[PDB]
Amino acid sequence: SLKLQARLAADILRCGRHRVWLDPNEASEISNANSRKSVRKLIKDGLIIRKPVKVHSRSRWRHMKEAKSMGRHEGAGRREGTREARMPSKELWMRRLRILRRLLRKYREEKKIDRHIYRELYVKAKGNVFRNKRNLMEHIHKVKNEKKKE
Amino acid sequence: GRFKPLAIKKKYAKKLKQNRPVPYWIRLRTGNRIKWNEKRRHWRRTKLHY
Amino acid sequence: PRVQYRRRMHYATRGNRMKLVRTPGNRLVMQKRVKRSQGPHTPWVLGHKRLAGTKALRHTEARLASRHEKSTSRPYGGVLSHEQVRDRIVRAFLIEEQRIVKRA
Amino acid sequence: TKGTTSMGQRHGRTHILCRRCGRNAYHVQWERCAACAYPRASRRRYNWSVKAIKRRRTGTGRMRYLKEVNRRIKNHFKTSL
RNA sequence: ACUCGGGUGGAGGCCUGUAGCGAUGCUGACGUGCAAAUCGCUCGCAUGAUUUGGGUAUCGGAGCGAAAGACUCAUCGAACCACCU
RNA sequence: UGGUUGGCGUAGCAAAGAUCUAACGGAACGUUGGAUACUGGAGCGGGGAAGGAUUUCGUGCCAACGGCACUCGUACACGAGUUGUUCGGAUACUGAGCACAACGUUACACCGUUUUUAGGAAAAGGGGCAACAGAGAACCUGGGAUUAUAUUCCAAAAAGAAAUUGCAUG
RNA sequence: ACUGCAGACCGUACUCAUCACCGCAUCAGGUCCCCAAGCAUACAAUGCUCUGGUACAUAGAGAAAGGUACACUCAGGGAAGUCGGCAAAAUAGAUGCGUAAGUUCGCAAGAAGCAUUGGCUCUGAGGGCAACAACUCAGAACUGCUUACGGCGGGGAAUCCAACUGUAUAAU
RNA sequence: GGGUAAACGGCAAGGUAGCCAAAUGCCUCGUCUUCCAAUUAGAGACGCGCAUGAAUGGAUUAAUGAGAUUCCCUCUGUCCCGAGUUACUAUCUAGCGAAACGACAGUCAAGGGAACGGACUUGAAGGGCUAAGCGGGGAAAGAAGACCCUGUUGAGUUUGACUCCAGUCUG
RNA sequence: CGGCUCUUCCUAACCUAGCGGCUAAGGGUUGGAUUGUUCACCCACUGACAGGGAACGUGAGCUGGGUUUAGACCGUCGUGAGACAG
RNA sequence: AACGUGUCGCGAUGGAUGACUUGGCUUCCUAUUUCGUUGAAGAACGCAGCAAAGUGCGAUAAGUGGUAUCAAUUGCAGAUUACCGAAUCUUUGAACGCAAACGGCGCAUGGGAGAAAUCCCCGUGCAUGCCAUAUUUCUCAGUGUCG
RNA sequence: GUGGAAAUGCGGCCAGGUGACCAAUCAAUCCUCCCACGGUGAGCUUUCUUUUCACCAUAAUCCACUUGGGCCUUUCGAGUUGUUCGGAACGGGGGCUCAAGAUUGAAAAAUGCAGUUGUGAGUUCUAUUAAAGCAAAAACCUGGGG
RNA sequence: GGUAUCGUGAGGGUAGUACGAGGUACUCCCAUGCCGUGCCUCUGGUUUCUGGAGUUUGUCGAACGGCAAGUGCUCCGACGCUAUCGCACGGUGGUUAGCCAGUCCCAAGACCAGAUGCCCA
RNA sequence: CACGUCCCUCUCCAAACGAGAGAACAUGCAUGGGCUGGCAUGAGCGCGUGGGGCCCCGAGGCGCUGAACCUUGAGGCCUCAUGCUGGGACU
Ligand SMILES: [Mg+2]
Ligand SMILES: [Mg+2]
Ligand SMILES: [Mg+2]
Ligand SMILES: [Mg+2]
Ligand SMILES: [Mg+2]
Ligand SMILES: [Mg+2]
Ligand SMILES: [Mg+2]
Ligand SMILES: [Mg+2]
Ligand SMILES: [Mg+2]
Ligand SMILES: [Mg+2]
Ligand SMILES: [Mg+2]
Ligand SMILES: [Mg+2]
Ligand SMILES: [Mg+2]
Ligand SMILES: [Mg+2]
Ligand SMILES: [Mg+2]
Ligand SMILES: [Mg+2]
Ligand SMILES: [Mg+2]
Ligand SMILES: [Mg+2]
Ligand SMILES: [Mg+2]
Ligand SMILES: [Mg+2]
Ligand SMILES: [Mg+2]
Ligand SMILES: [Mg+2]
Ligand SMILES: [Mg+2]
Ligand SMILES: [Mg+2]
Ligand SMILES: [Mg+2]
Ligand SMILES: [Mg+2]
Ligand SMILES: [Mg+2]
Ligand SMILES: [Mg+2]
Ligand SMILES: [Mg+2]
Ligand SMILES: [Mg+2]
Ligand SMILES: [Mg+2]
Ligand SMILES: [Mg+2]
Ligand SMILES: [Mg+2]
Ligand SMILES: [Mg+2]
Ligand SMILES: [Mg+2]
Ligand SMILES: [Mg+2]
Ligand SMILES: [Mg+2]
Ligand SMILES: [Mg+2]
Ligand SMILES: [Mg+2]
Ligand SMILES: [Mg+2]
Ligand SMILES: [Zn+2]
Repeated sequence: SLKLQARLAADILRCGRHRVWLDPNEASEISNANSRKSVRKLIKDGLIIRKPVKVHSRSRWRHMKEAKSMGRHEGAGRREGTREARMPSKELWMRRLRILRRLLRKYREEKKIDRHIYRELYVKAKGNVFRNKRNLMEHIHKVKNEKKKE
Repeated sequence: GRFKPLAIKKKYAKKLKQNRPVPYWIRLRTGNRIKWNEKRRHWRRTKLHY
Repeated sequence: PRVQYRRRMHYATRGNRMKLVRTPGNRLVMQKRVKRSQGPHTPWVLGHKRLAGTKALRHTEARLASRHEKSTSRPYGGVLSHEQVRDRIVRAFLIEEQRIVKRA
Repeated sequence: TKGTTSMGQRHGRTHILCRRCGRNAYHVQWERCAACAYPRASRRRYNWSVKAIKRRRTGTGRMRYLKEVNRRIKNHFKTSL
């Protein structure tokens, strides 16, 4: 009845009882292992072993994580969530606007664009008159060539 | 839990060492009446609510 | 890794904030997160602003800190913003100069 | 749910042991004893309950000194010099 | 004259709904029960007059009540204990 | 009031899915291995408060109890076990509050105010209490350290490393 | 700076729960706090899984009637049942359309109502830092359906009452 | 003597605006219309309103509602009209093991009778013991009927009952 | 109270049968709208939709709509608490 | 047959009964009979070689001392009984230095250990009210009365 | 006492501050999680699998030293995801300072473990209603004055 | 006396009913309804043959194969059970429509000296 | 003790349990086969959206393939083939 050692093995294997393995074939030598120091002798001595944690593979998932990248498993039937839960409008607006405010800020820093037009666009960027970076990227180009002519 | 005034710990300590079977040799005295301890307590039954 | 409290207290109050901490022994261990105080401020009636030369020492360690860690070496140094001192140095001077004129 | 399910709602103590009587009758919130009336100097004692007067009167305890002074009055307080 | 787009923002005794707090219906189970009021599903509220621990205050011809004579230790159209009895 | 009875070996012991196997043990359910499921992180997880107060742990035991059984038990018996300058609490905060004092009232203090018609300093407004979730609060890890405690134990290479309080010392 | 000595008190085990507390019990009830993984998913819903835990809820054999169920299915009909659509079914996610009366102009509204939705192989879009990073949306062919988890509103038209959220006879 | 009804209330004044067989209408299922094959229902009108009506608030109201109510679509085992399957029970076993109840019992028909017998009269049945059901009877059990009445019994509430007592105010 | 469910018995017979009103208790006597109902009245079928008893058959069979205690609303009554077989 | 019924004989369950009674109840009496700030009663915690309770006691702890008495106590072991003067009498409690679900904390006094003093233990005092007194006649306060 | 033009750096009483008080969000770290790489161990292995799983740890304390804010100075734009801001000083250059944080190292590899970093996500911590405005105090700090 | 077998049948139960069409105004036909007694070939329903397939999420490293989702879900699905939702069947004699007997159902506590088989230490 | 009945055991037209029907060395049971059915074309290897540098990746598709599997079990068929084979109670 080596229920004590199993208490002990689990503690000094630094795991649960579920993982510790008391050798079925040598219950008696395990049986007289009253001290943690006795059991530690049994652990090096191989009567007691910690089993590896039961596997929980991600290979099904990583293979899925490939297919999702390629757009698999994406469509209408595969969507529980509202389009806003599934990807927040505030999340897009921040990203969109942090990006615009940064590019306006990059040109103002290299002065590709006037410190004047920066307000002209910093404030239009906030009214999403610019869908993208390259929408603003070309507006800065065409808001500027209009100046180049004069 | 942990908390106990020592006065309560002294009392549970009191009732704890008081919670003992009668000595065997006491029953062998002349004119003895006692057999079992009539004041055995069990935590799961009588409560020493302190 | 799930953690539990180590100090005898066990409530998620503001004064009992804790920090999860992987240890050298590869334990993951909650540690008391210090009850940081904001530091010295100019007085509440003067807009209550954090002072510049002063550290936000907890008074538990403020006793052991150097004196100038909690002040600047200016008049009212641990008490007033520099503008607040200058407000007075002007207001002391200019107000007395009008009174000195009201004798005439 | 006034029965067994509200018995679980009750969690505190009204009374802890008294410093005098040792009864679990010390109302912790009104720091007094329901039994001895402690901290009041004069101990609680009612004639409508003599079963309780009798229960805690003198002779109920050791009468630790009173045995000594009783023996002395009986012996005229005889004394060695 | 201050309106029509579009975004932004995150308001509300706002909505759906967890937890939690309830408790409508089945007049379901149980009904000498698991239970001296419970179980199941259903359902209601769930940012608020919310829920909740500790502490503290207010009670018996009294207390407390968004008021049902409700609740005040399974006791309330007057608790419980003892006593008169 | 005690005992006994029929009903009656009956009504039932049907909520939460679950055990199987071999080996061993034993006088005959446990233990281990394997298998199989379950919980499914708002857990039949790991720590605490209240509450409980020895239930802890080991050995033994299984008479009684664990509504079946037990070889097992939170049961029984015996022996153990809880280690702190730093954790929490007090020392040492105040809070809703409370109440000693005094004073007043009451046939009566077991009432009330909570400062007292009041000389409250002993070397302007008396004393105290009231929070283990508020304020305060000097310590960390490693351990081969237990049957059972550890931020508490470890020993001179303190495994070690700190911070901190008091006094004193150059 | 240093060093030297000293650093006292009490708590400390265990529990915290379908057997350790309250409920006469190892009672399906009640009981504050903290930590809290992976996958699907909008998710602390739900399902399932590593870790940590369990395998304790008396068991066996077999499968009358009648029951209980957090079990279904039912031809044709479709509320005729009934006091009463009670109970059950039904709706259902997301996207795009579309949305009436009435209105205090907020709403009503998820009104209502159609519609598309898988798999797969592609495409497009959306950024960062200098001189590599997401993962949503969009589209396209091809192809598949037994319409095939879980979870998830039934709707409408009216009358009475109360304006609203709320409270409230613990145990009809 | 005066004032006061968003005092109690009425409709001294005689019910105004409204609204209704309304949760308020006896008559009554009112009458008409609408809904159906058919409607004591509903909705909408009507108003001889037993007994509507204005902060004892009147009317009307979008939104809200586990509120009452009617109908509709969908839907279905609600039903026609039940059938089949599941799992746990029940059933049988091993273990364990109550309770309620319990005068005594316990087949009926007639009769009589405290006026509906298990005991009596006269007939008719009935071998005994069982197991599972069952729910007709045992006026089965449950609790000295919560109904009602009685008592020179209670308590709660009310009050312009009797008797008072504080409070208030006045002197 | 009612229904539902199930059985049963009667006949001053509704249908059916035999007669010429009589005999005849045999077997049968519908499905629905309103309403708790019974009852009534309607719609439809039907050969017909007869009337009754069985503790106004039948609640340890159910259902709980009626009656329906406490909650509440209205009308009327009441100075009021409260009453109303409304 | 069986079950069931019944008689009898034994036996179990049960605990009446009878006898017993170091208990109660009631009556009567006696006296050098009436607690406590010199810490009472009550409560707590402890003390025996094995001792939980009860009793006894209080860190001098089922007792120390005095007295009488005697040879025991007695479950085992091991080498008393009765009374009463001297003491002992822990934490508390009117409880009183301040508190108190704290075996907490003071101030002053003396001691102790100790130690590189700080810490630590201990004893005693330290509540309020009131009366007396300041016996070598304490220190004071009052726009009280005067001087 | 003292440096610095300045922001500021270093070496009884009185008044002020800390105590001290907000949902969220944003950001940083924390943490957890994922991925990539690399090692190490284990497992699958009929077939297939440069594969699946696990692990790759870094304590307080101390020492040197990017983001957000305040400020100094000097010579219509600024700004946030967002309801702002600016001669009562915006922006730009340099500086100061606070708050987090990073890295350098001491601890500390004599430990752990067993026979590596980095990268992504989440978590974490540090306005609104308001006729609601969202404790106190000791301790402690700093000053003014002495 | 056992055991067994075939029967007897006192007694008790007891049921068929209605409608319509044809044919000619009885007979005679032919369907149906209800009732009743069965049965399951067919047809429908039912699936825990979880049979076979498909399929969703989780999971087993993957394919295969599974597995979990309290039978995951969808399709088909035998056996069986069952439906007026299928199908078969529902008979006479005698007395005064009744009624009785029979057929039909239980039938020896109706105690069958009915028969019969076997053994009767 | 006879005959025999019963139990145990096996089968099911029976069945809550008793009872019933049967068996009693028997194609009885067991697997297997054949069949009748069911489903619906297995595993495995060997035309195609495009894609990657002649092949590879590719859902789906094709071929072997009315295949695969299942088919008596609360109890389909076939003797077709092999396999395995009394004790107790009572009078
Ligand atoms: Mg306690
Ligand atoms: Mg109560
Ligand atoms: Mg409570
Ligand atoms: Mg809301
Ligand atoms: Mg809702
Ligand atoms: Mg009332
Ligand atoms: Mg039973
Ligand atoms: Mg699971
Ligand atoms: Mg144990
Ligand atoms: Mg014990
Ligand atoms: Mg206060
Ligand atoms: Mg305090
Ligand atoms: Mg605190
Ligand atoms: Mg501390
Ligand atoms: Mg432990
Ligand atoms: Mg512990
Ligand atoms: Mg817990
Ligand atoms: Mg208990
Ligand atoms: Mg989840
Ligand atoms: Mg959940
Ligand atoms: Mg159907
Ligand atoms: Mg209907
Ligand atoms: Mg109807
Ligand atoms: Mg009907
Ligand atoms: Mg419903
Ligand atoms: Mg509109
Ligand atoms: Mg309302
Ligand atoms: Mg209620
Ligand atoms: Mg009308
Ligand atoms: Mg009115
Ligand atoms: Mg509401
Ligand atoms: Mg009576
Ligand atoms: Mg009279
Ligand atoms: Mg009287
Ligand atoms: Mg009746
Ligand atoms: Mg009845
Ligand atoms: Mg003792
Ligand atoms: Mg004291
Ligand atoms: Mg570190
Ligand atoms: Mg067979
Ligand atoms: Zn007391």
